[PDB]
Amino acid sequence: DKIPDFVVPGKCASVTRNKLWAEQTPNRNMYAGVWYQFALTNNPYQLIEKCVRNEYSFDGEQFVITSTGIAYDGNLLKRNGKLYPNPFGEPHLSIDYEMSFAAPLVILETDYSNYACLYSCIDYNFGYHSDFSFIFSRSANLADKYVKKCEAAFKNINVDTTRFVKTVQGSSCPYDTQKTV
Amino acid sequence: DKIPDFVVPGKCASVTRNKLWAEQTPNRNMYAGVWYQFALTNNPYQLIEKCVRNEYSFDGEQFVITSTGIAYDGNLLKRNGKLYPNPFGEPHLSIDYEMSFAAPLVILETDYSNYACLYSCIDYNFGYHSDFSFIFSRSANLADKYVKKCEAAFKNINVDTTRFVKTVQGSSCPYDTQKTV
Ligand code: NA
Ligand code: NA
Ligand code: NA
Repeated sequence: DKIPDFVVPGKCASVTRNKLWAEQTPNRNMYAGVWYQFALTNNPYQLIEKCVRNEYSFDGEQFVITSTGIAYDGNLLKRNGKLYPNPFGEPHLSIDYEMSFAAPLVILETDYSNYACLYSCIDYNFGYHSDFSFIFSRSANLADKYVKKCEAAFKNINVDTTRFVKTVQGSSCPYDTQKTV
Repeated sequence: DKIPDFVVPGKCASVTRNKLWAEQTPNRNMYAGVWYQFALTNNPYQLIEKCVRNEYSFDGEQFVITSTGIAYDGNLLKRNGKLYPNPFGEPHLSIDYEMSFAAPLVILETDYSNYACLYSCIDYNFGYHSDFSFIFSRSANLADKYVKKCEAAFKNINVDTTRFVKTVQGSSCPYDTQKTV
């Protein structure tokens, strides 16, 4: 196997989900709003290549999401998504998008006002797993102080942080147009 | 570049899904039952290797599912699942399991009493798709005339049917203990 670097030996790491869920739930509300995708690990499901801007609305229990940016063809693209508690009572969320599936999503760490470090992990039946990570920011850019928080977080459950690829963001993005869909 | 049989170049074939909710929809409502996995194509997610027995019960708009059988480690395993309409209102279903994800799913064909042919496909952004196919029976056995039905249905959407592997079923299975969970 020369590929891919999102399939990884062993089973999905233990991340102390109950603890995160206990800490994050009373603040769930401050997770609402706009998050920009600062960086992610290799992801075969992402259709929005650049200017990735995620609009989160909260209904008191689940989130609805509008994701926008420029697709791989250079065109504007909008994808609807949802973020809600596991439908089986596990201490984590499901993130679900159209023309896609639903995956576990854990927030390893967030301050709500600057950054969030996201983790999705799926176990196979042959003793491997594949995971998918994200660094979210409230700005088109993220301070080194915060990038360093997610780095430690991802090192802490042995996600290889060299796997992160920076997302195009900043003044060249049509955020203003993205807002209107 | 050793490539799994279930990762295939190209996009997910188009099934007219709207046509499948017309055909493959029963005269009268089926509220409860059990199917046995007769055969499937290679699947890295399926944790139950042998004796796969799928009991469903209907509530509201989702089938509650209990999957049991023998795991790859030789031990009995039970898995809880849910089946509901795609939440973004795509003309297909989500099949969702505890400790895994929710995948899209279509019933390619069935007669409600003998067999059912099921299909799940998803598109990747790097020019591949993964699909996963199932033949179900209401008993361990299945007449070859129904197997031929599923084969044609799968061949008709360009699934190499030489990918199917028969699942161990029969009196060697501890169905009874499986029933107790
Ligand atoms: Na990845
Ligand atoms: Na923001
Ligand atoms: Na009902």
